[PDB]
Amino acid sequence: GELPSILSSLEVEGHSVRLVLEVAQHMGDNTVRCIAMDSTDGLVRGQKVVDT
Amino acid sequence: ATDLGGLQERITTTTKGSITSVQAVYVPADDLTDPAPATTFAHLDATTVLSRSIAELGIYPAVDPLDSTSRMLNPNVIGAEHYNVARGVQKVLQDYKNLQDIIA
Amino acid sequence: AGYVSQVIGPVVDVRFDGELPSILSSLEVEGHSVRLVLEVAQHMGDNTVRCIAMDSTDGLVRGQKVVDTGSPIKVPVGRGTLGRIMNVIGEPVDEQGPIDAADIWSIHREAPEFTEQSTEQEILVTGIKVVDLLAPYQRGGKIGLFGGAGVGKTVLIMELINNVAKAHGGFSVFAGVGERTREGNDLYREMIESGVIKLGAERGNSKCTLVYGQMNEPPGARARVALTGLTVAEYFRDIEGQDVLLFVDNIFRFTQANSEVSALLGRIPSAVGYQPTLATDLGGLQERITTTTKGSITSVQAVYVPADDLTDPAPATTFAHLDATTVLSRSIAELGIYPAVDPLDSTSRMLNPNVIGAEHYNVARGVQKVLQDYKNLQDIIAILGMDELSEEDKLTVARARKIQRFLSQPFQVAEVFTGTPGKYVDLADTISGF
Amino acid sequence: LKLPTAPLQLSGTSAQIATLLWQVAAKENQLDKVQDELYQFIELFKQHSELRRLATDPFVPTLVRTKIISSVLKDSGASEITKKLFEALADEGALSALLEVTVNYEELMLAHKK
Amino acid sequence: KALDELRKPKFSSKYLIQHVSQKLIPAVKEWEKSYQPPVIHLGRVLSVGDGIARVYGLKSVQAGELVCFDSGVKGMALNLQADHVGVVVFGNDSVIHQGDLVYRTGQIVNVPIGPGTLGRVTDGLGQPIDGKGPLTNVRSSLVEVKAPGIIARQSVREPLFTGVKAVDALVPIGRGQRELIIGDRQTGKTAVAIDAIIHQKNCNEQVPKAQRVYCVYVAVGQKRSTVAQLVKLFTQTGAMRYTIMVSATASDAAPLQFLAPYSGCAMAEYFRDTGKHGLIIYDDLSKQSVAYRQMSLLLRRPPGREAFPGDVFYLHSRLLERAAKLSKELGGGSLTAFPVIETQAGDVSAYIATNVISITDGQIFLETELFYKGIRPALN
Amino acid sequence: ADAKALDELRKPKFSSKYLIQHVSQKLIPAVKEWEKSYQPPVIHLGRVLSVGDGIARVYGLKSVQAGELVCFDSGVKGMALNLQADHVGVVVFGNDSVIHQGDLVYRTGQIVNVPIGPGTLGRVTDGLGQPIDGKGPLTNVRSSLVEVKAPGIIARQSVREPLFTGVKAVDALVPIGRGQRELIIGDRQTGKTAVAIDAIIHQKNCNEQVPKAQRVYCVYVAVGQKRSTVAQLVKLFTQTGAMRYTIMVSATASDAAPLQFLAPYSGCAMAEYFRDTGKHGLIIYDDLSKQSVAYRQMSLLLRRPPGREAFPGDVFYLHSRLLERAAKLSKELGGGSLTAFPVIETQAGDVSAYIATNVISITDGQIFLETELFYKGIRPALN
Amino acid sequence: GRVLSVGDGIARVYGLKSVQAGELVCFDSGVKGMALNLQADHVGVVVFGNDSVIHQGDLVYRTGQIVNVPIGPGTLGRVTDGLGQPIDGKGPLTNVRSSLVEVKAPGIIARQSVREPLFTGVKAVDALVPIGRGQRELIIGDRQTGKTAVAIDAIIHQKNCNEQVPKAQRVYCVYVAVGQKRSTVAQLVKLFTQTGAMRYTIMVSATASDAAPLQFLAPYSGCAMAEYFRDTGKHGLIIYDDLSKQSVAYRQMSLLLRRPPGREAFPGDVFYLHSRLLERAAKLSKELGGGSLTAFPVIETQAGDVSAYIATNVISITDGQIFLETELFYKGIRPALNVGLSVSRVGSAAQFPGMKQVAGTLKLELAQYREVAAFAQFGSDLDAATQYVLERGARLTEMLKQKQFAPIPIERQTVAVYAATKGFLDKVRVQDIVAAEEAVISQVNPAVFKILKANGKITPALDAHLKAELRKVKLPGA
Ligand SMILES: Nc1ncnc2c1ncn2[C@@H]1O[C@H](COP(=O)(O)OP(=O)(O)OP(=O)(O)O)[C@@H](O)[C@H]1O
Ligand SMILES: Nc1ncnc2c1ncn2[C@@H]1O[C@H](COP(=O)(O)OP(=O)(O)OP(=O)(O)O)[C@@H](O)[C@H]1O
Ligand SMILES: Nc1ncnc2c1ncn2[C@@H]1O[C@H](COP(=O)(O)OP(=O)(O)OP(=O)(O)O)[C@@H](O)[C@H]1O
Ligand SMILES: [Mg+2]
Ligand SMILES: [Mg+2]
Ligand SMILES: [Mg+2]
Repeated sequence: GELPSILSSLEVEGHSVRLVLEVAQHMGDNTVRCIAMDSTDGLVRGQKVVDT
Repeated sequence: ATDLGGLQERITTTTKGSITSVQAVYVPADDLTDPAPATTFAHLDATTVLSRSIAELGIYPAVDPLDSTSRMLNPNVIGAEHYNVARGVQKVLQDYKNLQDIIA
Repeated sequence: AGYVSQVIGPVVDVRFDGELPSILSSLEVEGHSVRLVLEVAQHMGDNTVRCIAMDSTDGLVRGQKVVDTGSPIKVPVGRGTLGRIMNVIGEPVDEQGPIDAADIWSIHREAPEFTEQSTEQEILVTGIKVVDLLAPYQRGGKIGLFGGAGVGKTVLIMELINNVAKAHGGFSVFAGVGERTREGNDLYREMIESGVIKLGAERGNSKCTLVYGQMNEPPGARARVALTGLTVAEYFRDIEGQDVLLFVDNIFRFTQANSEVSALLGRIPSAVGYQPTLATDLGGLQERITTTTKGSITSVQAVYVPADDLTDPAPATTFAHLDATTVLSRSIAELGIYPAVDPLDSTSRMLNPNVIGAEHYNVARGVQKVLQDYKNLQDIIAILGMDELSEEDKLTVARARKIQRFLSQPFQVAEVFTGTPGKYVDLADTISGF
Repeated sequence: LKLPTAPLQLSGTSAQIATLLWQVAAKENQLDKVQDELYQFIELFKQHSELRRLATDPFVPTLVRTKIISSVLKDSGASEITKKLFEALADEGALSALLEVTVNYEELMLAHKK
Repeated sequence: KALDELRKPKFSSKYLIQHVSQKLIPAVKEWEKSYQPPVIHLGRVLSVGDGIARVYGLKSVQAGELVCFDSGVKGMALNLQADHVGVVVFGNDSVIHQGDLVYRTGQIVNVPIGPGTLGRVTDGLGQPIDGKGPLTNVRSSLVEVKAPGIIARQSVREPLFTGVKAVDALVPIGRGQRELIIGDRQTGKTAVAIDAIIHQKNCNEQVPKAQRVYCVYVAVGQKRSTVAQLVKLFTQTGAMRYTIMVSATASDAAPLQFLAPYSGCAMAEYFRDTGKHGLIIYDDLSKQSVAYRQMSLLLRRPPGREAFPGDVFYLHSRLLERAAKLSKELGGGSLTAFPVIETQAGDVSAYIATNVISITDGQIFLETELFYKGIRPALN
Repeated sequence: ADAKALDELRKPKFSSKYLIQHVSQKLIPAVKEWEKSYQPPVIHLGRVLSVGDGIARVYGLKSVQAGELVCFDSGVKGMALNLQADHVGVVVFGNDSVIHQGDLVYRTGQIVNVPIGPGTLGRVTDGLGQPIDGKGPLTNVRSSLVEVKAPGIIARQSVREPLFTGVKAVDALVPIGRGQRELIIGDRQTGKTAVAIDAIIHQKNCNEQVPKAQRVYCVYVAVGQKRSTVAQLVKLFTQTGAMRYTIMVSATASDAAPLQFLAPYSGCAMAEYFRDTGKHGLIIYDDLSKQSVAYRQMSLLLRRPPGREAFPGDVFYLHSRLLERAAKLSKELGGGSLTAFPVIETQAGDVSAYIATNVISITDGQIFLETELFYKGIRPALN
Repeated sequence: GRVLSVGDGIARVYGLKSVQAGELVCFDSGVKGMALNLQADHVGVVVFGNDSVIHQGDLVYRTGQIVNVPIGPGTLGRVTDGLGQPIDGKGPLTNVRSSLVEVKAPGIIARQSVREPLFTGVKAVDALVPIGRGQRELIIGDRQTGKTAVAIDAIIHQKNCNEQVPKAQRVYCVYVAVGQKRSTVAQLVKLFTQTGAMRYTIMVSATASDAAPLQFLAPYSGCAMAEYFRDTGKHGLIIYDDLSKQSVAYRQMSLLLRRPPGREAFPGDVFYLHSRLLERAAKLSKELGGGSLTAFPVIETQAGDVSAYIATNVISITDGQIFLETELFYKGIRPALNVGLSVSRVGSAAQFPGMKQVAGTLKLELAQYREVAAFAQFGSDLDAATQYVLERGARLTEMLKQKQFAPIPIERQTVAVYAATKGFLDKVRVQDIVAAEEAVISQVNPAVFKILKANGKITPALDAHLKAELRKVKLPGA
């Protein structure tokens, strides 16, 4: 619940480096689609993503 | 091709009457190899091909004298006096087309 | 075991409720006017394979029983295939009974591994002076053949077959990839009436296996016929331990057929129009034609250049494998010189003083220099006169004119219609005479 | 043949199954009988993992997936149109379409309830 | 929550409603009494449009089999897919609706071959269109037959005289080869073809019965004015005694223009397989490839170069490999093919042009700059 | 078909249970009747849904990382490329014919890595670090990631040391710094490999007379080549003794396009051991224009939209993130370096092609080898 | 309606069951929209602004109205955005009225023949490529040629003509600036205020940072403002600077509404994108007022390749064509008008009768000069009757030159063409015929320009008296 706005930055917790996701789209089923400012190697499909 | 054919095949003479059809065809970028003029070419009895270079020489109607064809240009249809004059005119114009490469 | 789900042209989907066949496995269709063999291309999910047919799929019904064979297309292989015509799935086409198989081998096979590779890079001597002097064939290499009609290409092919089988004791395979049936029948008859293929009880004394895939075959059938010819050569290489020749006729048609197979399977085409897997489908073929520690396979592959464009991706990808090119030209042929190998246009990666020695290298480079500086005064021969020349350039004209005569050679297979007997030439004789 | 009109026109491929499920339950007058046993199957998927394995797992066989369905729906609240539905939804692996087909069944229902 | 995996359904078929509609309307007790749509040898039209009908059912139809709709308009089952059949229509799809019954005929596509075909102007499916009655002295034969192999052939030695001096002198043609007639628009390709046919009529009055050549002219994508004019030419010359004419015209459906060269080749193979000689001319084989591209793009088959399918080379090669010179143990008969490819601006590096240049033996290249130079036949 | 109108269907709303306890007592005997027809359910392992074109779609694998080396039960290894909501897209490092639908996919728990260290020196490995020279497994080695990010601005310094290549035309006219990247671009058969081989043999000749910290350890990445050429090259390096200092990563023409794509990254990972430990490396990516073709095949088989010439559009990033790892590190990072020699084959001298101009925008210079100078005997045919 | 998904300036909206195709919608974040893809499950809404203020589940209210703009005389002098709303900071649009932006173009009975001329003031144009009121004339060219400069001079010249004609035959200009910078259009309002041409000029400007449905809609918004003058007996002139940039914004919306791409990526409907718009430039009959609208679409080519997809659409829509070349631009020929390719399908029937007779030979003498300069490029021979053709043709190409922001009325043009096509500028060096014709306009008295303008034609009472004064002039060199 409470989807972030488009262009908001999201922080991924539990990554090796600081991974920042900028929201690009609202996909439609409470899913945002983001662009990553770092490499996404190591991202697991349950990882906590904190809205800023 | 089948949409264009289903149109063009209705424009015919029947044993009831006749339809004499003159259809302007736009070639898109002075390009006779585009599929819409290249599909129309097989449907026509006489193709008056107008060319840009003849218009830019000041000659109007800018009909390409070589690239224009008709099925009526047979000697057993229009006679031999018309046919030999037309073939000689096209022969002289193709000779000058070959000679304009070496004159210029 | 499985059953036909879809038939989209040459592409069949088969549904196995049991366990699925492996990719590249061969499937047979139960009940069909011709034996229909399907080769599994991919697993689509939901218990479905997608296959490519080796024959026509007309008359194929959704739900026809399809039997998995547990292996790829297995072809009859061995010395009993010599002098036979065999199609892509191994059936005899020459209407002379079954093929006496020493073994049956799957046509899909990885290349020889890195430790089985040979590191030596030496000559396959052919007995033809121009292609052993000016463009030597690497033993275990690939050779482009830029011939055509009326340049004596067929006589050159069967002379290479005859010379290698006589001197080196190794057989030959002809892969007719995408062949005209008229030209394939002409090659079969010209191999019968020249003694490289014999019939009947003298079948075993023949020197060449013909593996044919015609133009009227579906693209999966003629996309795999080169693998069948390569399996027939790989038995002689691995099990017999011989120096085999392979003749992939028109490697461009191999490329074309794999392009059509990739297009029918739904893949997005890469550059100019080709399969995305162009380099990989070519390297899957061309990397099994190497020298192993047992023997070698050498390929004389006819090369077609599509728009007379050597930068087109099919010849550009093919030339990355070719160790030599043999250009047959009409201008040498209507000069009466046979074989019509262009001595200046023919190239070889083997023509290098660290693999053929400085003597062979300097003799060949000298013959090339003499022919080249003769063939660039021809536009002053005509406009000034043949006796306008200096006294030294006339010596080069008189040397090159007798060099290019000496490049011709009478062939052993051509003596049934030329009368003059054929002369095998050794390498030392060629170097010393030239 | 004939079929009763739907109250409202609605979407495709899961909302046209629900239109047809409403269009045969309106003829058999068990319109609110099919609706509660649609809610029962949603509760059945909640507390049984081996029943939702017949809707989400792609590796269950299409014969095994349709034989468990008919061997648990045997003449007990069967209604013959939520029983022949579930063979037809396990014949194509569309048992996962149940949470989507009941939502469209409800919005067809209160349009009938006015 | 544990039902978010059931939140998103995913289906293996677009026609999921057609199975639950076959399992729910016989589940109401009023229409259970003998109301079920049959699926084995019948089918319902799901979609129509642009000469392609998607058909639900026909579980026993074969790939490439003729089907018949309710309206009598025929079709060919071309995409057998996992739940529906992709049927190409042999007419106008104005008379096909959603829900129409599609009966399978149980036969792959047939044409009447035999000596009763000589003189008759037929459709691309063997229906006579000259208004002269049904074909009498004929016999039904399959349209796509396998070409004869290596051992069923012999070499091409006997000449096929075209009657054209440039062709008979410079690019000679034998009984059994395939020679391409390629050139631009209005360069004289049809004229070379018709000169070959008329010269065969002039030769058949002077040779024994087994040296005679029977012509087949396949007019694909031409207009009916051109085809009627050409039949008038053949009847005023007398060449129609030895000529069959297959004519799938421009108004005809795209499957008829695709199947007309194969229909003409099956009619012309009657002479080859019974020891006589044939000469087939596939006029506008480029128009056949255009019609096949239409049917394949409308069947959503994956497009390749220029839009063409993967098997358009297979199309033209399995057509043109049927022109052979058979061995003496199969009669010694012959079929000589003249495919006609129209190029644009002389571009012989086009897709279908390079395909047919690869397939055929020679080529007769006609140029337009030679055509208006006075050189007619304009053979380059 | 709303979402808040579907979450309201989570709560029970039936109040009539004549079918819940009808089937709840009949479900377990039905499941036990069809029990040997079940494959065992899979959550943390994986199972192959569909395999084809060298891409396996894998159900399960609930906790794989993106870019993680997975293992099929055939033994052939993969890489978890795109993790999706229901499956995982895996690119198969090898032939995809040994993979079937229903095969168990085992997660190895580590992002795609290769063995790096001193014990990989002398050895001919494949594109994934597995040795193909037949002389055993890699001892005295440790695994490290192939897709490590290049060092930043503050971890670098200017090139100072001169890295002699032994070629007179190159070392006179086009001199190569120690942490440089220099492109060897030319047509086919114009001596592009020979310049790199002369650099490697010269580094063998120079290593015998430098005080152990100016030694340059080469890596040769042979992408897309023939296997006989790689065999002759390894024979040449052992004949001259150069193999004591070089590694030979080779993903040949018959190898799968994920292996040809990944072989420069594994080679650069092996050479980054020498860069990151104060020593000096030299790496030759022989025909990076074949790595671009293997990556284009991978991208078009993933149905990614093609761009210029057919290439995916991150084909610049493919070569940029590879070549940026050839740095000259600072004094507080050891002072190590890595010199790159990417090789690009042009067609008919067209250097304004796509991949050529991509790598010209990455590297620090070019070594042009003209075919006209090569045919006239001027060898090395340096433009 | 609730927003299902939003991204890239497209919102997919569930609901709005009675929304019309092309109807303006309203988001609860205040941003506007237009319903384009009416599908059975969602509505594809393009967003007039930034889509970052829209989330999933926002409310979309339909406004019940098709997209409209404020039209009327209160738009003159005002710089508006892509649909009506002013951005010059001068308050709301007073004295204005709403009207739809997608109107059916006037049909065959609503037209009459294009007879009266629209003077560009560019004498390369007004002599060789004449333009009548009610004609669409395409200004096509390569990247930095004189394309907007011809368009700027046609607007500046209307201010120079509106002060001297009666109230009826005044031309009110509209400049539609699609996809440009705000900096570029701020230099144009600065230019139109400095000359004074902003009194008769609306300035619709959907710039580069604007949303793609504002750049795709701005020519229709601008044409609806210009059509007020056409529908009320007055005369409009609309300039769509970069219709090539209006098609790139339309391709963006189409490819994001998942409509399948065609040629180069464009939708199939892209010919109908511009033919719907350019057919609204008409010349109405006297039963409808006799108003006119003259369009000047601008199309940018890439390497002079006029065989592009959008370039060949507009060439077949518009009546004329003004092709500007870069290799003529750098040879000093400004305006860089290619005389050979530039057509005007209204012909000489809609131009100045004073220049209908002196510039018919100008386009004939320049046709000869093009041919003899291709052969003398080699350096073969001259014939002293071929060289006179090469002599006079070089006088005329220096005569057709014009500098940047100064249009010439109509009668100092045709006097300057009279001085060149009658030999009166022979024995003047080719380097300074540009400098020679300031003397011909200065020294000849302004009494003759009033007779030429009021007659519209050089009468023999003027024609002899003109050349009587065209000898009493100090040309340079002499
Ligand atoms: N040998 C010839 N001598 C004189 N004229 C000829 C000759 N052959 C053909 N023509 C003329 O050429 C024109 C075109 O010929 P034809 O229709 O045979 O060629 P085509 O390439 O098939 O044309 P299309 O492609 O339009 O059908 C006809 O008008 C015909 O009169
Ligand atoms: N400096 C040199 N002097 C003489 N010959 C040379 C020299 N360098 C290379 N050659 C010869 O040129 C041939 C091609 O060399 P090399 O393999 O290095 O080029 P390449 O660019 O790798 O070609 P390809 O990429 O097609 O393999 C080799 O046979 C080699 O013998
Ligand atoms: N008649 C002229 N005389 C001298 N200079 C001119 C003339 N016309 C244009 N220029 C100069 O040429 C340049 C380009 O003019 P203009 O602004 O018309 O280009 P454009 O075609 O709109 O190019 P773009 O579309 O890139 O803006 C301007 O800087 C202008 O100063
Ligand atoms: Mg014709
Ligand atoms: Mg190399
Ligand atoms: Mg501008």
